[PDB]
Amino acid sequence: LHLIPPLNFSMVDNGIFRSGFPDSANFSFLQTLGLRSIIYLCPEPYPESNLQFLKSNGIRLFQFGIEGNKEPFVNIPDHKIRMALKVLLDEKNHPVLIHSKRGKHRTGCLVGCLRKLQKWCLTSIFDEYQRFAAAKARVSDQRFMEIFDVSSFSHIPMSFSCSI
Repeated sequence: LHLIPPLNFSMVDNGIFRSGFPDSANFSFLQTLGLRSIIYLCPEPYPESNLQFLKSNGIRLFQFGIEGNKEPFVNIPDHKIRMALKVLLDEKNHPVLIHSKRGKHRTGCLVGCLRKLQKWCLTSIFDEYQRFAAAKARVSDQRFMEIFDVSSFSHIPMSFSCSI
């Protein structure tokens, strides 16, 4: 039994995955996903180990650096989540792994905003967010999803989804 998914790994939808920061012990597992893209939500430069894996495997890196603040000093930039959603909604980029450091907060917000576009009720979105964030669930992350304006996205169709 040799495959090690990255921290807090899960399948979000057809072609869409979420996790925390992969390390070299996770690379054999990530190869099984046939990734085209990574959406990386931290500002820090990608380590050389991770860069060599991306290059070797023909994976494109999309970096939308969101500062990692703890409650009650969380202030998620709307523009970075919007730019990341535009990448996520283009099926040419699939399969895509979304990751941050822990796969709980920045990752959880992007996934929750996707669920809002998929017409999930807020309590269902928050329950999924909480399943990953567990004892580190942030009310501010859920408030961000509560007020995120989906108006600019209404036209973008999601025929990729398992949910039509």
